[PDB]
This record gives sequence, C-alpha cells and structure tokens, in this order.
Amino acid sequence: SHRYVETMLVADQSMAEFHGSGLKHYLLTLFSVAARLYKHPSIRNSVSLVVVKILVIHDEQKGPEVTSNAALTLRNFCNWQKQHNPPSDRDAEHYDTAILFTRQDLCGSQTCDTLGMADVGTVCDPSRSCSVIEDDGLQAAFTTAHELGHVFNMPHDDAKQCASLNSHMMASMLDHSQPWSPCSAYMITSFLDNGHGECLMDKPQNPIQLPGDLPGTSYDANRQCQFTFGEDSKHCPTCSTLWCTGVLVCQTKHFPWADGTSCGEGKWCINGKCVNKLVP
Ligand SMILES: [Mg+2]
Ligand SMILES: [Mg+2]
Ligand code: NA
Ligand code: NA
Ligand code: NI
Ligand code: NI
Ligand code: NI
Ligand code: NI
Ligand code: NI
Ligand code: NI
Ligand code: NI
Ligand code: NI
Ligand code: NI
Ligand SMILES: [Zn+2]
Repeated sequence: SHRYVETMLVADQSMAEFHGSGLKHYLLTLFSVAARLYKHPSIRNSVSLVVVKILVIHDEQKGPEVTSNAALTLRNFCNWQKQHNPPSDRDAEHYDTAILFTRQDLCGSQTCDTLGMADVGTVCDPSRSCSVIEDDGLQAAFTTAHELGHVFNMPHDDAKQCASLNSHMMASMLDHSQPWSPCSAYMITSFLDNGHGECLMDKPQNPIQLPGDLPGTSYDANRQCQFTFGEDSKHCPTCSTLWCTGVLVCQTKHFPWADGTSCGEGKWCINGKCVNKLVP
C-alpha cells in the first residue's frame, strides 16, 4: 500500500535573508533530493514525500524562537507549528509532518557538530511530527532525509537493535546503490505494519510541484560553494569532493558535487563521477 507524507516546509528569517527570492526553489530542490531517497527500493516500502504547504518567516516575531540549542529549537518549532495545521486530513493543506530550515549553527550539549534534530517515531502525531535542519548547503537534503528517518522510528545503524540486521542513511555520522540499511528497512516496515503510519494513507490534493531536474542543473559548483561557505566563496579552482575558496586558500565539507553539476562540455557529475550526459 502506498504511503504519502504530506509536508509543510518552513524557513526562518535567517534563511529568508540569505536566499532572498530564490528561497522557495532552494527548499523544494532540497526536498526533491530527499524524496528521491525515500523512493529507493532498499527502503522496502512505498513512500512519497509531498509538499502541501510552505511558510516563510520574514518577521521573526511571526515564527518560533530559533536558537543554537537544537533540542530547544525543536521544541519551540513543534509548539509553534500547531496553529498552522488544519485539524482534518481532508483539508488540502493539512500536513503529516513539518520541517524547519535555518542558517543558525545548531548545537547539542556536546558540540555544534549537530546539523539537525527530531523526535523518534512521531510521524502521525500532529503535536510532535517535527524536524529542524541546519542549512549548510545542498547536503542539507541528506540531513533532511536522515531526520525524517528518525521521525519514521529508524535508529542509528550502530545501535544494538541493528546488530543482527546490518555507509547508509542512518549512519551515526553514503552508498547510492543501497542508501538504506537492512535495519532501516526493518524498523520502518514494523512501524507501518504495527499501524502507526495511518495518517499517511490519503493522497495529497493539489501538491506543490517538486522540481524534476537534478539539483546541479539549477545550481553550479560556484553556487554550491556559496551555500556552504557564504557568498564570497567560489569553486576551487572533480565530482568526488567539492572544494571551495576561503596565498590561495581552499576548504571542503568532504561531500560530492551535486548530481547534475556540470564538469565539462557534455558531461556532469553522477554519484561522485564525471560522466557523459548522453548515456550509451
Ligand atoms: Mg496558517
Ligand atoms: Mg547521488
Ligand atoms: Na551545527
Ligand atoms: Na558547526
Ligand atoms: Ni523574501
Ligand atoms: Ni522552481
Ligand atoms: Ni531572540
Ligand atoms: Ni550495508
Ligand atoms: Ni496524510
Ligand atoms: Ni549579500
Ligand atoms: Ni560579497
Ligand atoms: Ni568550476
Ligand atoms: Ni575536514
Ligand atoms: Zn541522527
């Protein structure tokens, strides 16, 4: 049976300032990558992520308090989002989950290595079905999908309950041939089969159309570098690691160039490798 995750995306003031008129397309681009991941057969389930609503916070007073404390930021967002959800899933703009995006560096008690936060197994509880994501560039799509995995009751793959079953999406800190681990396939199947994904059964009405082009088609290497290292950053000056400018000084978060990023005439990056656009 087909599951549909009806989603509201929310961008805080920091994102509105940074992205300007490009914001909505950026969020939708991020989300399109996540949706493709949930369509991978390795998840052993049918799950379509769809957007039913986007809110942009131009005035900080109209949003939740966003802070460097990720758990508090999550709690704040989760309370705030409740007023924006119609009670009935018959309403076209009713959503099963809500994601907040911010430029703010999120932190745990430990460090600020944290890039997102969510609660486990909450997807059909309107009061708790929430994720918060630090936008450090297009790699935020992978953070988005990781946190939604938690929302679907998937643990980290290094956990003890994954030992017999199990690199992958739920790794404690990516294999595009098999993005989801056996444990993740198991844990989401169980969650759904135990009846807890019941809000996900209904089709969306007039969903907000996701971009079908690869993310690198919209955003070149220089743009990718800007998203991660600020607007003064550019591509350093292939495909496997995106190096950006910061004596010539260059830096990297160690992620591949986005899929569809041009790496020459007639060629683009697919899975960290420069290849001909016209496949043989
Ligand atoms: Mg509203
Ligand atoms: Mg890929
Ligand atoms: Na952080
Ligand atoms: Na950081
Ligand atoms: Ni704006
Ligand atoms: Ni667009
Ligand atoms: Ni404040
Ligand atoms: Ni594996
Ligand atoms: Ni629904
Ligand atoms: Ni500027
Ligand atoms: Ni500048
Ligand atoms: Ni270049
Ligand atoms: Ni490093
Ligand atoms: Zn995690």
